Order: sequence, then structure tokens, then C-alpha cells
Amino acid sequence: RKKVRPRLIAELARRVRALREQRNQPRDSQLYALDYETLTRPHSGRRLPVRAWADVRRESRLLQLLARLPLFGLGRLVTRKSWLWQHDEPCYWRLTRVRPDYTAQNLDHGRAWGILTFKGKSEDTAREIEQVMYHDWRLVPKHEEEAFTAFTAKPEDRLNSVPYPPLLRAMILAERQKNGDTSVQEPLLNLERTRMRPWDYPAKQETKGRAKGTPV
Amino acid sequence: IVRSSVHAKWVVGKVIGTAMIKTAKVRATRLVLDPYLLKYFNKRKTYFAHDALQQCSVGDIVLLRALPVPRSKHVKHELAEIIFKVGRVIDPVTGKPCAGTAYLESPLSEPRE
Amino acid sequence: KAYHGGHLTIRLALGGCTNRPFYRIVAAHNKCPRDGRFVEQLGSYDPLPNSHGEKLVALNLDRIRHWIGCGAHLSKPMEKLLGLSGFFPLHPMMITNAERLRRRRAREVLLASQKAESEAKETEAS
Amino acid sequence: PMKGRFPIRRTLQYLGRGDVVFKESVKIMTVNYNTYGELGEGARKFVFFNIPQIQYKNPWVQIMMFKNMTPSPFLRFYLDSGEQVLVDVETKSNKEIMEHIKKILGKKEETLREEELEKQQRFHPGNFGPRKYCLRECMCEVEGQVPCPGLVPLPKEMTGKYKAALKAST
Amino acid sequence: EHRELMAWNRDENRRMQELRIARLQLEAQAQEVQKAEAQAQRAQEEQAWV
RNA sequence: AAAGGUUUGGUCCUGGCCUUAUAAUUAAUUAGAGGUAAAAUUACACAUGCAAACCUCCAUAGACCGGUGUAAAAUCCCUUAAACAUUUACUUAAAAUUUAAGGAGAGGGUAUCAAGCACAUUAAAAUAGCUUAAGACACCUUGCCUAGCCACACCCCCACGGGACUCAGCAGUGAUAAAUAUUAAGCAAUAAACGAAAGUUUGACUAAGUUAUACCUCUUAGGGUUGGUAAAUUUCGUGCCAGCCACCGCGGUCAUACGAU
RNA sequence: AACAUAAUUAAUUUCUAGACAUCCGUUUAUGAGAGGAGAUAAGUCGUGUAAGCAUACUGGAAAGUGUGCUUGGAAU
Ligand code: FES
Ligand SMILES: [K+]
Ligand SMILES: [K+]
Ligand SMILES: [K+]
Ligand SMILES: [K+]
Ligand SMILES: [K+]
Ligand SMILES: [Mg+2]
Ligand SMILES: [Mg+2]
Ligand SMILES: [Mg+2]
Ligand SMILES: [Mg+2]
Ligand SMILES: [Mg+2]
Ligand SMILES: [Mg+2]
Ligand SMILES: [Mg+2]
Ligand SMILES: [Mg+2]
Ligand SMILES: [Mg+2]
Ligand SMILES: [Mg+2]
Ligand SMILES: [Mg+2]
Ligand SMILES: [Mg+2]
Ligand SMILES: [Mg+2]
Ligand SMILES: [Mg+2]
Ligand SMILES: [Mg+2]
Repeated sequence: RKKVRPRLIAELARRVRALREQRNQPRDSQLYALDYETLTRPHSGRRLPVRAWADVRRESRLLQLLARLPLFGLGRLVTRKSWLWQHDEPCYWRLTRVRPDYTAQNLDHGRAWGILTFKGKSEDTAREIEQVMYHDWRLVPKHEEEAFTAFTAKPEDRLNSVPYPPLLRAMILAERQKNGDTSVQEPLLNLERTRMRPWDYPAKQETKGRAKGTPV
Repeated sequence: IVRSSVHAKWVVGKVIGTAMIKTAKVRATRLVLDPYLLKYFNKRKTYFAHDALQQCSVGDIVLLRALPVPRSKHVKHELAEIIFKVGRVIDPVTGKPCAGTAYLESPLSEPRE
Repeated sequence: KAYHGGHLTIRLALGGCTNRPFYRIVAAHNKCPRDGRFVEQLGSYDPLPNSHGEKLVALNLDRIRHWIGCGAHLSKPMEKLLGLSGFFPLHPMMITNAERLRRRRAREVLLASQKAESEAKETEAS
Repeated sequence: PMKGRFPIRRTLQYLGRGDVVFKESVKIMTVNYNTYGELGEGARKFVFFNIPQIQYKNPWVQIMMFKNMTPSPFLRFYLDSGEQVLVDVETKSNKEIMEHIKKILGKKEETLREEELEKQQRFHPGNFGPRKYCLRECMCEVEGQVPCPGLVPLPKEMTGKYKAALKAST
Repeated sequence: EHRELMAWNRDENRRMQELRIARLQLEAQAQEVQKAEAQAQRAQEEQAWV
């Protein structure tokens, strides 16, 4: 070959473009700003879904609650209106760290960390909280913490093993007879190893994407 | 001790040049089938080999071992062995010096020199 | 094409002619075209009844198990096919749709009886 | 008339008659033979008749031949482990040489058969597709299945053109 | 199996080496007799030539 | 190729051209309907409409599908390594998908392109080497490797920047060309995107429209040819004129060769 | 050019800015001017010193002559 030649302009463009992104990174106060008259984000023009309209006017964001508290409410318990309606068992975050967005003129945007207790079961380590910019958060009062966090676990009643599908069960029993294994035991699937979290279980905020800084 | 990527893990060739320092230029030949004629011809390739001791001379048959990491752009082999030295061949079957199709030292004798 | 991102999937590739559909069950990267590059053919589905009135599905159940064990997703039509065969449990929407059809025919039967009763009133009027 | 002596050597059938398929260890086979002499006749015939067959079945093995360098003809194989197998072919017929190398460094019939079957594992007769890869392109070819509309017109009720007309009529 | 075949090969090389030494020995005996006769003719011719 | 016609005064040899077979496009003449397949002058300029959403806010997707053959001897096959903008399992191992560095072998034309001019090794930093008639270097041309792949995405190889500022998505238009499909319907099927989901979206696709370009099934009959090659001519007109031929040739008054019949 | 701020949750800023302005040279064509080789085909006056090859001189320019070579002439 040897007629393939360098592309300096492409190399220059890639680096230069990446540099500009770092310099002009947007802030949470800008990416997640909202115009409540139209329920549309000015930065991108994205109109919120219809099922979120009632709560955007009727509920508060997390750091709106925490900005009014000493130390940004470290140690306080916070729950979500969506959880309160869906799950009878206590669901809340125990706040451990909180990084407000200082640029915001009301310190109403930022990031938070805490220990999750979902449906009465508590995680062992603190991780970043997702959906902090949602209008769904409710601070728990200190005098009501003991009654709110009271939970007694019920014995688990979801089956631990189930039958095999009709065809796959016959193929298992047929192989037994072929190999000389004589038994009338029923093949059983074990569901303990593969049990699914609820769909609304908090997800990993650390591995989540962030929107770009190019305005529409 | 992973081996090289190159296909030629072991190549035999003739030393066609030795003017580079500690490197011997070696010409290997392989047989390639002509598809139209269905006859084999010789395709020759050049291999640079690391001659650490500069013990190679033009015209001697040598065995090269693929280096694990390429020493340079072209030096990707080392001198494993000198199968036949130019003018100084030693018969493999009998072990006696030979000069062409003849024995410089008879195989009946046992000089042990 | 040189795909970046995506996963292997088991899906139906449409073949045949106009008004004559025929499907090839294949394992393919999800970003590939429907009838384009695939990894393995895992069977075939002929959706038109044959002379005996039988819709014919062929499943390479050894290779299907291999690719599900390696992360291959399943398309919803293929999840329905495995449920009818008995290799998978019946899909939730297969059961729901069967219930909807039962509720929809019950209304029709009731309406026909009401119409017959209304027709009976016409018979009474003579 | 095909050029050269023994033009049968330049036919695919002759090249495929070779039975020496070397083990994966074999990497190089040097052939040292003499062009003049009486005890090296089999070696000369081996280069003339057999070397093409060996190369045809072992394309990745380097066969390099040297002439009139030693008093006697011999074969030296270089293996991937670094071992060197010397064979002495003086006073040996070309057929004898082939049988000797087949025994010491040739794959057995059992091993070769297993490789052939493994190669064809992914061809299935039931699979449908182009003629190059499959027996049948479409299920219409199978007997009893609905035939292709191109060859045989479909019933009107099985056609989207007809179904659309009824829906409009409804 | 590889080791056994590589041992059989060395035995074949030794068996053929033994035959080579036997054949070459016979040649030395015959060629020696011919050389002695040829040297005699040279001695006769050389004396005559002198 | 199972061959044939055609150099001569004649025979033989040599040798080119042409005929007979098969297919695609366009054109002349002609033509009913039905089923299917395909749709194609142009990397020239484009009016208008549509082609990417989803969703309890965050995200995910719009990196695909679809289009064109721009550039480049561009590639094929194979090895090693590492990843992914992934998947699914484990909190660590099986895949799909790529990327980078390579090389057993194979890979368009011109040699009136015969030299290239740093194209090498060593690793105290010296040595003077490296490729090349076994085709280097230069130039020219072309998508190939075909279940598909590769390159391109208004132009400046690239795209910070700049410019002459976007249909090479579907349909459609101007110009150009021997070359001429609907400014159409539906997301019911399959595929893709999104969502936990009922579901939503899609000019992908599906079912249609258009066209003797092909095949199939049928029903009307039209088109060409009639010296030889090579199947098949009656009368009359013309008179080296008018015309004809793929090749050999024909026509100057009995033309099976031109025109009508 | 690439520092420093901060630090009893921890983060911020930095993660640069100059310079391509454009070549030398390189290919394709418009093509004054002047020939060359063809096509249409009747003219033009000429044309026995064996022929040809190489070369030289002279011929308004087929040829003639010198020198060597060849028989693809003739020669009892
Ligand atoms: S090719 Fe099978 S339906 Fe047409
Ligand atoms: K001829
Ligand atoms: K002639
Ligand atoms: K481009
Ligand atoms: K649909
Ligand atoms: K006529
Ligand atoms: Mg969600
Ligand atoms: Mg046409
Ligand atoms: Mg595509
Ligand atoms: Mg091009
Ligand atoms: Mg020239
Ligand atoms: Mg354009
Ligand atoms: Mg571009
Ligand atoms: Mg268009
Ligand atoms: Mg576009
Ligand atoms: Mg057309
Ligand atoms: Mg999903
Ligand atoms: Mg007449
Ligand atoms: Mg004719
Ligand atoms: Mg006529
Ligand atoms: Mg002359």
C-alpha cells in the first residue's frame, strides 16, 4: 500500500471538539431547568410526559427539601411519593453526602448519596441517588421517623421451585431413561438464584448517562 | 513465553547478504502451485534475522526462529541454527566432513580430531 | 456493515413471495437487517397450513439452547413459538389475549340471544 | 499434447492421490538429494513424483530442496517443538520413502475422518437458503406445502388484494 | 506414540548406517587391490620412461 | 464448437474477419387478461410533503434500517492482541460485535514507468545499508470478497475552520440522456426503537399502483425473412439509376439478391 | 502553555495558545505554424545494364554510380 496518508485535520478536529466540551460543560441548574407554564425544558425543549404533569406541580424536588435544612439534611430520611403510593412497606434513602449546585440561585439542584432501604430491606453500602431532579420527594419528619421506619418482615410465600415446561420436562425424563437412571422424581426449576427486583427499584446513578450541552 | 503472531515460526533459507550489523538477510523459498499449469514453482521471500555473533556467511543454509517481539520493522527472526556452512558442510548421516558429493574424511576411519 | 453496540438475538427472517410468507429462524446481531447477515439458522416456520392442515415449525433445540446460554435475546414472535411448542412457558400476552377473545365472544353470544329475544318479540307481535 | 515429461503429475487427480498428511508439529521438510549417482535414484524419483503430492496436502509446510551438497540423500523434518527428525533415504525406493514418512510423521486415517465430519457440522439439510449453502431455498419447494405464487396462482381468498376489497365492502 | 516413532526412526538410521559401513568396507578392499596393480604399471612405465 | 462462409488461374498451407448459440439494455413495428419477479441515464441542481421516537421528569434511541458506488489496486485468506458505544451470567466467564498490529499464500493494466532516493541495521549511538527485471518507483483504470462485504453521506481525501451551503431516505420536479414506477395505502404480519407493562412509532417492511424487461397460465396474431453461408418466391417495375448486404456480393433490359405483388 | 485553590460531607479551577498564509513544481487541453500517412480515382510523361541487402555520393528525386556481401539469377 503506502499511499494511505495522514489526516491531520481529522486529528485536530477530534481533540479540539473534545476540549470544548470539557470547557463549556453545562450545570444541573441549566440541564434540568423547567418552565412550569409549558412543562418544557428550555435547554433542550423537551416536553415532559403527560403522566408527570400532576406531580411536577404538586410535588417537590429532593434538593428543594434539603436546601432548607442544616448541613443539607445529612442523616435525614427521604421517601418518594411514587413509592408511598405503590408500596406499603417503608421505602426511603438515608442521606450521607450531598453536593448542591452552587450556581443555582436557590441551591435547588445537585447530587446526593445515601443508603437505600426498599420495601423494608436495607442495603449495606451507600451509593448515589438517582432521579434527584424529579418532583417526587418527601422529607420524613424527625418525630415520625420511628413510626415510618417500623417494619416486620413476613415469611416469603413466593414459590422457590416450579415445574419445567411441558416439552422440556419430557426431554429431561427421556434422557434419564436412556442413561439408565430410573426415578419418578419430578424435574424442578430453582427460582432462588434468579429472582428479579421490582421494576421501580432504584438503579445505579453512577453508570447512568448525562445529557449533552448543545442547546436545541 | 508466548510465541510470535507471524505464520513463519520456523523458516529455512540461504544467507544472501550480511552487510548489516548483527543482521543477516536470508532468502527463503516455498513451493506455490500455479493454478493454470498445476505445477509447483518457487516463491522466494526475504527475512531479516538477528545474528548476535555475526557467525553467518553468504551462501550458508540457516534455520530462523521467530522472535516473540519484533526487534525492528524488518527484524522479526533470529538465527536459530546454521544447517549447512558454505564450503564447510558436515554430513548429517555419517558426521564426516564432505566437499560436495564426496567425503573429505572417509566414514570408515575414526580420526577423532 | 461494521456494527458497534448491539446484542445477538433469535428472530424470524421473512422469506417467500407475495401472499406466500415463509420464515427462517436465525441467530443474528440485532442491528443487522431482517433478511441480511445472520450467525446461525436455528429452524424455520411455515405459517401457511399444508395439505394436511398443519403449520410446520422446525426448531434446532440443541443450538437454540446454546445461544440462549450465551445471552441471545428472543423476539416476541419467537417467544410465542417456543410457548406453543412447550419448550418455554406460555407468554403472558398469549394468555391475556386468549382471555380477551373469550370475553369478546361472550358479548357476541349474549347480543345474539338478545337479538333473538327481540326477534321473539317481533314473533309475538306477528 | 501436454508439455513436459509425465504430464499426469500436473492433474488434480494425481495431486490428490497423495496420502501423507503431516501432523501439526511438522513445519519444514528439507530434501537433500544428488542429481548423479546410483544409490540416490529413489531420492531423485521422490523429488520428481512425490514432492508435489506432499505439498498439495500440506500447503503450510515449507519444502526446500538442496542438490549435490552431501554424499548421500536424506530428509530432515523440523518440528514446532524444536525437534529435528533426520531420515536417510539412500538405497530406498520412492514408494519406500513415502511409507516411512507416513508412519513416523503422518496423520492416521481415524484422525482425518474426524476432522472432515467436524468441518461439516454447520451444514443442515433442513436449513433453507441459497443453493450454494442449502438444498432448498424456500418451503414452497417441499411437497405438500403451499406452492410458490409465481409458479401456481394462489386462491383469491389468500390474497391481500382480495382481503382489502372485502374490508372496504364491509 | 510420537516418542515411539522417533525411536523407531533412529533405529532405522542405525540399521542403514550399519549397511553403509559394510558396503564401503568391501569397496576399500577391492579398490585397494586395484590401486596396487595400477601403481605397479606406473612403476614399470616410469622406469621405462626414465 | 461436431462446425461453417470468405485469399487462388487452380491446389495445398498459413492466417484474420464473419456466420450459426445464449443473454441484457435501447429503438422500429405490433399487442388481451391473469399470477410472479425486477425496476436502473446522470455523486448534476432541487419546489413541496413525509422518512425517529419513546416515556411519571432522568435516561435510552435517532451510530441502526434505508441509499449510492464517491474514493482507492484499492483486497482475499490467516495470525496475535486488546477491547465494545454491547448482551447474558457471575460479581466474575461465555458470547455477539469491533479495533489495532501483523503475514504461509493469492490479488487489474502500462517496462517507451527502470531505477527508487532514506526508502536500512545496530543501540557505547555507530555501520552504509534498504526495495528492484522473481518487476521496486511512477502513472492509469476499476467497487469485490457476493447468505454478504467494503467505501461514501452537499463540496475542500479529513472538517477545528472554510465554501460554490445538502433528497446518493420515500414520492416527485428541473436540466441532461438511446434510457421515463405512485408527489399512493397500512403499521394487521415480520424487523427495529422505547417502556416494567397494557402499548406507541417507523417512506424498514407488508398489501397495492405503474411498465411485454423476464418467467408462468391462457387467449387474439403480429413481426421478420426468402442468392450462398441458412429454412423458404410468383408476376411486374427499375436498368450501375432507385436501392440492397453480417461476410461473399447484387443492380448497365430473361434481377429467385432492389421496389410492389 | 500546563499553575494553583481548597480540604472536620467534599470539591472547584486547570486540562493552553499559537500556525498553515500556501507551495515550489506537476499533468490535460484550446493550437498560430509545418509536415506525415490515408480515402475518393480518371489524369501526368516515362518505364533489355540479373535482382536484392548495407552504405556513400549524385539525381527535382522511380533512379544512376562506387564498395563489400547474399542467391531469393543464369552459368560445361
Ligand atoms: S420462492 Fe417460495 S414462495 Fe416463491
Ligand atoms: K478460416
Ligand atoms: K492468398
Ligand atoms: K468524501
Ligand atoms: K406492525
Ligand atoms: K417481398
Ligand atoms: Mg424508568
Ligand atoms: Mg423501451
Ligand atoms: Mg443496508
Ligand atoms: Mg469511481
Ligand atoms: Mg512512446
Ligand atoms: Mg445531491
Ligand atoms: Mg466528507
Ligand atoms: Mg429520490
Ligand atoms: Mg439526508
Ligand atoms: Mg428502462
Ligand atoms: Mg425491553
Ligand atoms: Mg426484370
Ligand atoms: Mg438476402
Ligand atoms: Mg424482393
Ligand atoms: Mg542501396
